[PDB]
Amino acid sequence: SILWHEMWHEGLEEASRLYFGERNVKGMFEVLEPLHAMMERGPQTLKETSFNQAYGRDLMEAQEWCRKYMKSGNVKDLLQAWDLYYHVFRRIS
Amino acid sequence: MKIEEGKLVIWINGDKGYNGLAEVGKKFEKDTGIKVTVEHPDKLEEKFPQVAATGDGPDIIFWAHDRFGGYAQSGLLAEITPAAAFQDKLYPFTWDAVRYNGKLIAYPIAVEALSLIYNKDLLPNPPKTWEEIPALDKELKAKGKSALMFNLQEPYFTWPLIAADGGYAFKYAAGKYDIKDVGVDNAGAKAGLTFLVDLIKNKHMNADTDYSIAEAAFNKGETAMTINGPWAWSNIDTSAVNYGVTVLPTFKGQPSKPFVGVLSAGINAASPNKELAKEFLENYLLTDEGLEAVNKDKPLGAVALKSYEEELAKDPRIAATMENAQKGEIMPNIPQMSAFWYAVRTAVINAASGRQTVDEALKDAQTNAAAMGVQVETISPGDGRTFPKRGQTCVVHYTGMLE
Amino acid sequence: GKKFDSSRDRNKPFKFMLGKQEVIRGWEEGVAQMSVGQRAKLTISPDYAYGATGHPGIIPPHATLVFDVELLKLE
Ligand SMILES: CO[C@H]1C[C@@H]2CC[C@@H](C)[C@@](O)(O2)C(=O)C(=O)N2CCCC[C@H]2C(=O)O[C@H]([C@H](C)C[C@@H]2CC[C@@H](O)[C@H](OC)C2)CC(=O)[C@H](C)/C=C(\C)[C@@H](O)[C@@H](OC)C(=O)[C@H](C)C[C@H](C)/C=C/C=C/C=C/1C
Ligand SMILES: OC[C@H]1O[C@H](O[C@H]2[C@H](O)[C@@H](O)[C@@H](O)O[C@@H]2CO)[C@H](O)[C@@H](O)[C@@H]1O
Repeated sequence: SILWHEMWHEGLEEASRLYFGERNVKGMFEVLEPLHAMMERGPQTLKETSFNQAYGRDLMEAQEWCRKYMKSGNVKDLLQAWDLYYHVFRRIS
Repeated sequence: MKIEEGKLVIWINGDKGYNGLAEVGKKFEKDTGIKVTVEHPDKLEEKFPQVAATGDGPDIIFWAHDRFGGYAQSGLLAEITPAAAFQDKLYPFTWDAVRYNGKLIAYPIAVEALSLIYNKDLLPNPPKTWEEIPALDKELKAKGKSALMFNLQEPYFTWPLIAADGGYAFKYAAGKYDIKDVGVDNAGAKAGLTFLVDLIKNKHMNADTDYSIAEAAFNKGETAMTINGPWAWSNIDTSAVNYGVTVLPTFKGQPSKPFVGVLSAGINAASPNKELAKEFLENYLLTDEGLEAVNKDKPLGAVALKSYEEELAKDPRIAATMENAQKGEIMPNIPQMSAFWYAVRTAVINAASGRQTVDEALKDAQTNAAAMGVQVETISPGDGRTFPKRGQTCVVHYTGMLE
Repeated sequence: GKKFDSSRDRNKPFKFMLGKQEVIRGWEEGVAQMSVGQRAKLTISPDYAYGATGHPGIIPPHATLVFDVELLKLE
């Protein structure tokens, strides 16, 4: 009964607050990592499947930017991730 | 400890006499063994509140009294407690300039006012009006010279003209400043700034002229006139140019009203040497011999110390400065002076560069004069009746830049 | 000065909710006094921006920010 869009809405609401408000990049990845691994497992309900169709690629791309940031260390890649994260957040709100 | 104990660190603007102040510091060190260091960094009026916020500031700061109100409000200044006998040694009005919320926050050093400085050889009788300057420039262009060159970057120098016809920063009510009563877009200010822009249009002045450009021109005898404070005199003395200090030209039959600044020394609220700072300022700087040392380097203007002022007032240059000072008004020391000065700076620069019209520039400056945080510069107008409200979404395009 | 971010470089407009503490104080009050269609230049003091901490990698400490913003439409 607990939905994917509910969890992503709260997750981003928390991760953005941790990075932009607490300057905690490490703590941000702690809340984001499990949500991506959740998509990694795949959708099992109608709602989950519809969600994945809409935002799946965007969220997948966003994580690739986060990974790029870990290696490069350039906050530009991290911003590019948040551009994709913000796009899906506005749609689910 | 961020601030060193047993050492006095003093910040003063580089246009002032910092070497003379250092000679006073040497006398203090000679008598006490306390090292005094005089630094003159750029944009120190902006740097102080940055560093002093954490308590990493200098021991003493030197600026005109207008900044000090904002400093006092931020609690960056210690309340100075001079002895009643010492207070009587400085002119009472100078103490009023350094009082905020009924508490003294700084020591007044000297009273500054802009004056018309002219080459006596190029121009025996300087113009009594602004309006006759364009004709004089035109006449002087024939001899490969120019009439007037002054700093057009800082709004301290262009304020007399704006205030001449009745342009005011903040309206002075019942012994208190009303911050909601701005007069930067009034008819008087519009007229004054227009005449300034007119001069630049008709190629009487260049909009890209700064302090140093205008100083080089006059001191080399390329221009006939300049507008500058007492500090500049010592450069002109060595320039071998015969010069006089006189009252600023009138505009529309009204005297030019410059903002009057009192050079003031405040003690950092974070300084562990507050009692040492007090001793330096009271017993060393604010003395006949102390002020003279600073004066000999760069003239302070009309000093706050009564004894030494009675000597300086005999100098006609000082009398000329104090003539302009009377016609002008002593600056408010309210925190909004920061906002005001940057608002009038933008408007003057934009108008001179032709980026905006006089009416457009002063319209922006009107709402910016009390805007402490953010200041708006209109690039192109809107519908002027559709302002966003709390709860609504705003779709915008933007670009982020560092100054 | 140095451009650090632009929505025009993305081609996609930026949206935010006003008076909900979503953006810096410079925007919150600078945009609140802007009309629709207006393009304005917001000069934001550090105290209304990112302060002494700044934003590492993008924004240095005590950085005064300059924003060239056009308010397109309200939603
Ligand atoms: C690549 O572009 C980035 C933003 C970058 C960051 C770095 C700076 C140089 C900059 O380039 O923007 C920049 O130009 C800038 O300084 N901006 C952006 C344009 C508006 C003014 C300013 C600003 O306030 O940024 C903001 C600044 C950096 C941080 C906030 C300042 C105000 C303060 O109250 C907040 O504490 C809470 C933190 C970023 C934003 O405007 C975004 C939209 C909003 C937030 C993150 C928070 O409000 C958050 O609260 C948890 C939310 O409610 C959101 C909707 C939750 C969702 C999931 C997250 C979205 C994240 C989007 C990120 C985006 C598009
Ligand atoms: O230009 C605005 C500026 O004006 C005053 O600063 C004067 C100062 O009083 C003089 O002693 C001398 O240093 O020239 C300055 C102008 O460059 C205000 O005191 C200051 O707050 C303001 O920024």
